[PDB]
Amino acid sequence: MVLYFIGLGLYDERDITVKGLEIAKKCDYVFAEFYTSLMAGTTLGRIQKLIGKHIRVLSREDVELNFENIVLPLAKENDVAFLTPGDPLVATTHAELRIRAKRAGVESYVIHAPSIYSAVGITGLHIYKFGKSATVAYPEGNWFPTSYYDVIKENAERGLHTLLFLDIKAEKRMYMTANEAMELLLKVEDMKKGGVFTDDTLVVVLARAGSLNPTIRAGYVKDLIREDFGDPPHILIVPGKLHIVEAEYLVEIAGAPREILRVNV
Amino acid sequence: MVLYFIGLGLYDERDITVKGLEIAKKCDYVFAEFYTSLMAGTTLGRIQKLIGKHIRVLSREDVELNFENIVLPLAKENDVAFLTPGDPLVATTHAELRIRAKRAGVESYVIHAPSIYSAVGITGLHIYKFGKSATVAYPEGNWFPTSYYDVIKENAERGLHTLLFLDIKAEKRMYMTANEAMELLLKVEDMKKGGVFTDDTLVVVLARAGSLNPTIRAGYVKDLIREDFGDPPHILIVPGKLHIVEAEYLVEIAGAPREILRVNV
Ligand SMILES: Nc1ncnc2c1ncn2[C@@H]1O[C@H](CSCC[C@H](N)C(=O)O)[C@@H](O)[C@H]1O
Repeated sequence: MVLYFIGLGLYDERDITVKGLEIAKKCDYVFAEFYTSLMAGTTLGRIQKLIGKHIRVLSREDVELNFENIVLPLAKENDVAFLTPGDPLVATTHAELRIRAKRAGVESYVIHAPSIYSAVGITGLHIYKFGKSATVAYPEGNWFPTSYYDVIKENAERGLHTLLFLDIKAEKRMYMTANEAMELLLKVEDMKKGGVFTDDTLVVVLARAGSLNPTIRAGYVKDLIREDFGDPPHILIVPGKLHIVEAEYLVEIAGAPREILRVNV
Repeated sequence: MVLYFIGLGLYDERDITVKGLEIAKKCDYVFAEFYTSLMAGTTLGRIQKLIGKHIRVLSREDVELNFENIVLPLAKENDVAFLTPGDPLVATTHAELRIRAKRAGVESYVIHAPSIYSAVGITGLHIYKFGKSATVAYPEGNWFPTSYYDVIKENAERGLHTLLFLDIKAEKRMYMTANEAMELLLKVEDMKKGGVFTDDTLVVVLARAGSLNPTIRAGYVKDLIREDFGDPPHILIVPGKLHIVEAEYLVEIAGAPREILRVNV
């Protein structure tokens, strides 16, 4: 007689918290969605094995349109869990699902898990210096999203870093790479011409955070735009003005050009 | 030859990930630091019991001054773990420790865990709308730091939310409460008169994130400044203009007054 929103973490089934695992193991029914993000290091089977329960996977439509018809009814007389990649309430609209739970008379609890939003700390960039975030969405038809460009501009002007979540089309198995994101940004630049994103812009790419050997790379767009960062998921970051210690880390750990060590105070 | 940076998560001994626990159990030596923050819902003893390894606690000086003399030597010929509250490398000073490892010829890997930086998603506020973050420091003597006030001003005027980490005297285990933080901000306002923080400002308090029963409250300073939010730790957020969905969550889940639907959206 309760609904748990449990995050599964960044990369594989072991990124779930012990708390989340112990609770999931005792739930009567377990649901999950895998369209908000990509866990490149595991499979449904491995997750099912770990929690020792059958997992019913829901599609975006099942959730957004029928969460209260598929999940909530069972949570009224059973302990139910709803699993999601990363943290269930980060860069998703799942928070609203707690309201549906309330109105249906179902108490809900949230169990957090490692999120890419904080995992970016592994790039060596100070977390507090990250400003507003944005998502680079695939253009479709005659529609070419550009809001993310303005976010970079606004943050950069304040000396803040910009985290760019990359698009995902789970049902089509399409995961935007940092390369594709850079290509899109260069096109927006040509259009708006704000000097925000060019071949000389310093960027940082983090691929498969959560794995033991994620790809962490820093350098100029002109040099990284055609580099292989390995399998998805990928995230792209456009740093603002760097502290010397941030630059040192990018050079030593992310292989950035040693010239960035010479910051322009 | 290997050093593992392992996050302990948000609140108690079960907030570590399954991955972190299993790796920690297999390490020859386990170190930990509790100066960047504390784990309020557990004890060193309960953490040791779960990991089944003796844990050597390091002070800020041990790490900042002697990390390469205390931890790295053992990591040269053994598998060593370095536990930290939250997500490793969110704390600004942690990143450079990976450079020390490199310099010492020691491999290092990061095992993530939930961080309050991403856990604030439980407030219903969209993660992408959070801007620069800041820490409210206790004033003392003739020193009255106020940079955090400016951070709120710059975020808010851009329509962004501001995450305020509250001061903590780790060694002394003393936590700044959201109440104390509100009183401080009102004092700074009286001095700067920027119209940034007043009795009419809408704030959100998140207490004991990670716990199954965190306190999540939203309302105007005039009404929350003397409210009891429960045991530490406390986090204070000053949201910017709200999306209606954010507001409805604050009302339905955080007990915010209906007034926010018309005044703060
Ligand atoms: N392990 C990982 N490595 C790199 N990027 C990741 C990632 N996990 C998620 N992302 C990024 O974030 C996007 C999903 S947004 C959903 C995020 C999730 N709730 C969380 O807490 O992490 C992906 O398309 C990708 O750009």
